[PDB]
Amino acid sequence: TYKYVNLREPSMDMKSVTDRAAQTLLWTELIRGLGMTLSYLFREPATINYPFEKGPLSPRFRGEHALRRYPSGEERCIACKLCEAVCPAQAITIEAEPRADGSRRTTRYDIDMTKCIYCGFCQEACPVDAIVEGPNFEFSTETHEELLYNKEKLLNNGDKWEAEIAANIQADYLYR
Amino acid sequence: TSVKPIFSRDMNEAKRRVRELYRAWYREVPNTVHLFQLDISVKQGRDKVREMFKKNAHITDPRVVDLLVIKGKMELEETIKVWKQRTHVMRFFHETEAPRPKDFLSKFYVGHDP
Amino acid sequence: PTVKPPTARKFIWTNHKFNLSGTPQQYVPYSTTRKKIQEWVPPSTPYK
Amino acid sequence: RGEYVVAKLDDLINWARRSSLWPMTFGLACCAVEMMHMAAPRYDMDRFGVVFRASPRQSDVMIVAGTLTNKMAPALRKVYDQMPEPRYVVSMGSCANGGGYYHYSYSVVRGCDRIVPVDIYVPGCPPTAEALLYGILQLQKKIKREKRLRIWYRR
Amino acid sequence: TRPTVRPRNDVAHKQLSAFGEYVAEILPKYVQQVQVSCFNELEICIHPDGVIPVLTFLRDHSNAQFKSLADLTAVDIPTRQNRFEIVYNLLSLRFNSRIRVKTYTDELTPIESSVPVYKAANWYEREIWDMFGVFFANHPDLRRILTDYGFEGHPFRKDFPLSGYVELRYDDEVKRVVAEPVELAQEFRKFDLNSPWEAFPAYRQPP
Amino acid sequence: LHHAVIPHGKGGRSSVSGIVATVFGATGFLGRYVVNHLGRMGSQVIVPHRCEPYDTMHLRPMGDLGQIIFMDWNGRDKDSIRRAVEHSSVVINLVGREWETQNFDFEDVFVKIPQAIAQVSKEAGVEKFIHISHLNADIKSSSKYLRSKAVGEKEVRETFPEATIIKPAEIFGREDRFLNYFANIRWFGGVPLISLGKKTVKQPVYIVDVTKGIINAIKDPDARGKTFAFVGPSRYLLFDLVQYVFAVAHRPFLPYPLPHFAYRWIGRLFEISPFEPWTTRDKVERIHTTDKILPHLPGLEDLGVEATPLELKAIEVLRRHRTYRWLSSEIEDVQPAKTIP
Amino acid sequence: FAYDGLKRQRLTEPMVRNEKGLLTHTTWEDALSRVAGMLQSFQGNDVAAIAGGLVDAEALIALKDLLNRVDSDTLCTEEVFPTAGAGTDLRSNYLLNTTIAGVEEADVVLLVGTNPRFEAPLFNARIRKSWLHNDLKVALIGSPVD
Amino acid sequence: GVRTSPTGEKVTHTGQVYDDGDYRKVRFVGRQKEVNENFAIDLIAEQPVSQVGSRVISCDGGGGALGHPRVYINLDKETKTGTCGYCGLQFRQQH
Ligand SMILES: CCCCCCCCCCCCCCCCCC(=O)OC[C@H](COP(=O)(O)OCCN)OC(=O)CCCCCCCCCCCCCCCCC
Ligand SMILES: NC(=O)C1=CN([C@@H]2O[C@H](COP(=O)(O)OP(=O)(O)OC[C@H]3O[C@@H](n4cnc5c(N)ncnc54)[C@H](OP(=O)(O)O)[C@@H]3O)[C@@H](O)[C@H]2O)C=CC1
Ligand code: SF4
Ligand code: SF4
Ligand code: SF4
Ligand SMILES: [Zn+2]
Repeated sequence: TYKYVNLREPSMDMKSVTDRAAQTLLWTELIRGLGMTLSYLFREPATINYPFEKGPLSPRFRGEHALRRYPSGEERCIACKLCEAVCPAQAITIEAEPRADGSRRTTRYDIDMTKCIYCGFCQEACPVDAIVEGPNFEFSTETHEELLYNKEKLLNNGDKWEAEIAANIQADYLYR
Repeated sequence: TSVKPIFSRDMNEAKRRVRELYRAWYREVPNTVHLFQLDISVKQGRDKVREMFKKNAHITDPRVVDLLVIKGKMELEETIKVWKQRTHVMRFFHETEAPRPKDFLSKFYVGHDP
Repeated sequence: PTVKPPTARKFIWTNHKFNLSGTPQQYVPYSTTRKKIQEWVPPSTPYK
Repeated sequence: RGEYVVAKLDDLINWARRSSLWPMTFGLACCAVEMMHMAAPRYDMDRFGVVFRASPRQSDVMIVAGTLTNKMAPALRKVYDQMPEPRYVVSMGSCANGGGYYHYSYSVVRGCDRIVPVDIYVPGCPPTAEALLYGILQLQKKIKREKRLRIWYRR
Repeated sequence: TRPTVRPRNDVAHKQLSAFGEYVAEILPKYVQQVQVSCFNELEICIHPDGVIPVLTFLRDHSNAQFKSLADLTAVDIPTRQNRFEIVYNLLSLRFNSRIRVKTYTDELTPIESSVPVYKAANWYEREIWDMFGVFFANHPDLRRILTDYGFEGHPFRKDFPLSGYVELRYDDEVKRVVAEPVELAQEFRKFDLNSPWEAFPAYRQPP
Repeated sequence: LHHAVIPHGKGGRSSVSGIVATVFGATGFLGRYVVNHLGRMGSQVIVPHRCEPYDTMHLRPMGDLGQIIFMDWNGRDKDSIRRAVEHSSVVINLVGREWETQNFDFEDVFVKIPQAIAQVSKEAGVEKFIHISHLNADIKSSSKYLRSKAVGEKEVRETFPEATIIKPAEIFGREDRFLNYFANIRWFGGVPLISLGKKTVKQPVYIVDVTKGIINAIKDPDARGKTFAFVGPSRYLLFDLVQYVFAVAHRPFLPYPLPHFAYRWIGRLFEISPFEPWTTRDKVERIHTTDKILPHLPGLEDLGVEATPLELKAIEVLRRHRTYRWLSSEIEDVQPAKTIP
Repeated sequence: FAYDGLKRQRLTEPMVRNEKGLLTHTTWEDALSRVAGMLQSFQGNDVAAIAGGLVDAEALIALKDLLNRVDSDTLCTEEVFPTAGAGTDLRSNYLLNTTIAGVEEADVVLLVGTNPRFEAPLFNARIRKSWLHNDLKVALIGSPVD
Repeated sequence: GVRTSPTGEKVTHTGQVYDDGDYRKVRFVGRQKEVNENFAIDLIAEQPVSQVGSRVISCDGGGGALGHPRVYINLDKETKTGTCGYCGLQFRQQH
């Protein structure tokens, strides 16, 4: 089915022809348009008072990256390199070797935050919930180099944001 | 060895097209130096034009020559209509590039590239 | 968090920190791996 | 005391400059949509004194909002150069920050800081409108820290 | 009745097969191959000499009426002596059908411009010339459309490197943007992903 | 060589040149060209700056990520100097003013500061030290600028005996205070010259030539403990040179003699400016000082640099001084000035 | 498994003896100049060379030509071969003429003064393959190694 | 634990630290070197060994689907503990 958006024949009776004459000379349809912007003047605006008020987000939000630990404090990351393989932007760089004990752990874990597209494939790919995108979106920097995160920066992010991150995973993991 | 031609049936027709393009470029250099306000001289512009024609002087395939002339004409139309900017016109001169050595010993010291 | 407090971990920061960009305590990137090739060290005595 | 006077005069000019930032009407790709959302009613950048103006002659900030190609690079440099001073650049999003997801492309400039100096780098693909607004406020605090007249005084 | 498997439509397959040979019967001078895919798309493989006759017939014939050129593009297959495959995707509103017409060429052989048949082809052919280097004869205005001015090479060729040969930066000494040989602070990491076990026996090639 | 400073790559932006240079006075006319050239090939550059960070923004695009490092410093504090040089292999000193201020004078910037940088650099084990003096440095010179250059040049030589000292003539370039200085005299109508500028000979040198000479001195092992004189290829009478400047800028040229005492009196008048003086008495003396001939010293050719003639680059500097009517004039319209064999 | 020896004890810079008889890093230009200066002052028997076990043919021929241009013929290897009789005149005198794959066609193998297990492990595996699948007879003159 | 190199630079949990004469440490002058102080190798070693009464035990890291893939560990050797290859928790057989 279709409909016509603009296929009208206007009435030619005297009343309709005078109603259009008054509209042309008295600008009635232009005054009607003033009424609508007047009605907005007296509405409450939609502005929020940033940074005192914040735009609503959900637990799924994809923000700054972090590397997480188990409750014991051991790193979750096992240097499987699945996040590095799936990264659409090739933003992750990883090196690994046996730790001083026998553990399989990374020696390099970099994210070029200026290559990253914040797509979240890395946290989907991770089998142990080690790499996540956190809820933080207020980390703009004065230099480019400050956005090339090494493993120390990402572990600090996890230690900094774990309290919020764990609660967000708790809200969403049954959808995953 | 029977193939579909582009513009020239043989190398003598192709060289006629090459000479014509050289004239158009030769006439244009004085205008290009003026419009784009280049700090090179007209001789430098014409020397560069000559240099670009001589790097291809060994072609013997009229279809290859036809394409180089085709590309050379698009290159010229970009310049005349000022679709190019000063940066594009000056890319032919590689001003910021340091001279790479050509002798063996100089290559040997810097690195491994042949 | 008053009604639903977060889960306490030993490794979680006790003191939150704001954005430190542009300050002496900003983040500076570096390579976290060790040297990969060891260079030979010549003997410290003469013998030639 | 000259020290006290120049200190106060920096506050005056710094306050004027950060309170009346006029970004160039300049956007390149996806990230320009989030910039439009920062002008929209919810965030209303204009309420901070941040007003878009089209002419580079009447602009204080270039927000590089999107991918910079090699074909567009001379044009971006041209309009930056035509800004009167003082002028600032905000790099918005992964593309402008360091090439992003077209980083290895033959036609893409790997970061707009190869072409212009950059004051603030806003991460994201795209940064949320609020993330950009955070970046603008970070630029305001940077301007608030400028010591032009104090440095002039001690020259 | 198989929730995960895409259903077949054998009616559309039958109809497209009949039309495919109908085109082969009318244009035998040019048509080299006709095939219909398992998801019901009809492809006509023609000699490049027949681009104008074949496209004109499909547009104008009363049983064709492919009045719309949806897409025109090229594929580069270096292992073929005619490495470039030119692909025309046409749509017929009258019969609610689509058809694909394909031909071939190399780096030195020109293909006739189809702007006389479809004015939509003007920019599609400039893009093919720009990204592949295929020359279209009698084009009203053939020049680069996507690459930077003065750009050298045809990036969509398989042997053109992903990051190209030159990169740009602003140089303060000359006060302009300059082009210089490309160096990457991090080289793109080539991945070898293909599994060494065959996945689809139906497409196995004779040894 | 420590493994981190072995050269790698092809001498481009992302390469590793192996040079860790601390450049003092990088935010000036010469500094921006030195930093640019060092950055082009992938050098690590430390830029200690006194100015406000907005004024270093033009340096940031000159290096790959992490290659340009900025520090704060004060010429009178040696802790700040030592922090900026203790990781470097070469220290370059480009510090200088063309005028004195209430806080720093010619002795301070041309003797005390260079000596302190050389002194701290030596204590920190810096191996290469490049110091920019002046061709016309002389203790018998009228100008305190040139007298201070002679003292500082001597001082640096004892403090850092392996220093490479470079003595340029006036440097012409886009941001120079030489060709631009002459062109901006048009705002006063005629061009005053002491004795009409007929008793002065200049040998100006191109900025890029000087920059390449400094870069080549870093790499060349012969440059240690040497003194170079960087001069242009041709010598000109000051009258012809100023006349040439106005010919290239297409501005009316109305020279007229002005005696030294009267023109020294104009210099002090302009010295009242609390900002950057348009001209000073010292500048008036330096402009009219004939450029010395020092055959015993090595020059640009000893560093593999071909001095660029003034005639090939004046339009690069002077085009912006033309009115709209004459903006498009090409490099071939103006006849070269008379030289001196 | 020996590739990790490529990561350690590596020569990465030219080195010459300083003024106290100790090796110190220098540039290629200085290092080659000293050698070239000494090369130009000697001839004939005064110049010799020894090629080790991991040298490539390109280096071997380049070094032979260089010493030849000062009329030196003393190009030696560390590994001895008897030069009596034909010596190295005939390739067949110093080659594995049957080829490695030829072991699989042999019916009797005589090993003389060789522990092929450790001297050529993949050659010993070919012998065992024949010993196993072809009933090959192997005899040894030498130490009764395993 | 976070040692400090004789220069004073902190050593990371990967053992990284610029040596003396490495120019690259200039990048930390007037700034700081980012080092995570919670070394995972130390923290995991503070977990007590768990006594179990069977030859084989399973570990999923705790928290169900929030942990790691479930693996089964053999505890037959009495000269050592059984370690989880994912999370490093240790198990021993109770006699
Ligand atoms: C007894 C004897 C007495 C004799 C005298 C009796 C005569 C009385 C009646 C005479 C007619 C009165 C109106 C005359 C005013 C002009 C009217 C007019 O011309 O408007 C029509 C004009 C044309 O537009 P259009 O319809 O596209 O074209 C018509 C066909 N070509 O369209 C327009 O002009 C539209 C203008 C567009 C811009 C409008 C933006 C502002 C709109 C809000 C303004 C509100 C007015 C407030 C006035 C403030 C007063 C201080
Ligand atoms: N014609 C020429 O240009 C010639 C120049 N030279 C010498 O070359 C060197 C550079 O020339 P040029 O680049 O023109 O000099 P500029 O005046 O252009 O730049 C001077 C540099 O020195 C710094 N500087 C000046 N005074 C001080 C100070 N008191 N404390 C700290 N830093 C200071 C400035 O930093 P800020 O911007 O922070 O003040 C600036 O970076 C100078 O030594 C000059 O004498 C020699 C011969 C001719
Ligand atoms: S969010 Fe996407 S682009 Fe960013 S690191 Fe993860 S996988 Fe890579
Ligand atoms: S972060 Fe996760 S996916 Fe990436 S290497 Fe570590 S365990 Fe594997
Ligand atoms: S950074 Fe992301 S959102 Fe912004 S232009 Fe690039 S791809 Fe689009
Ligand atoms: Zn576990």
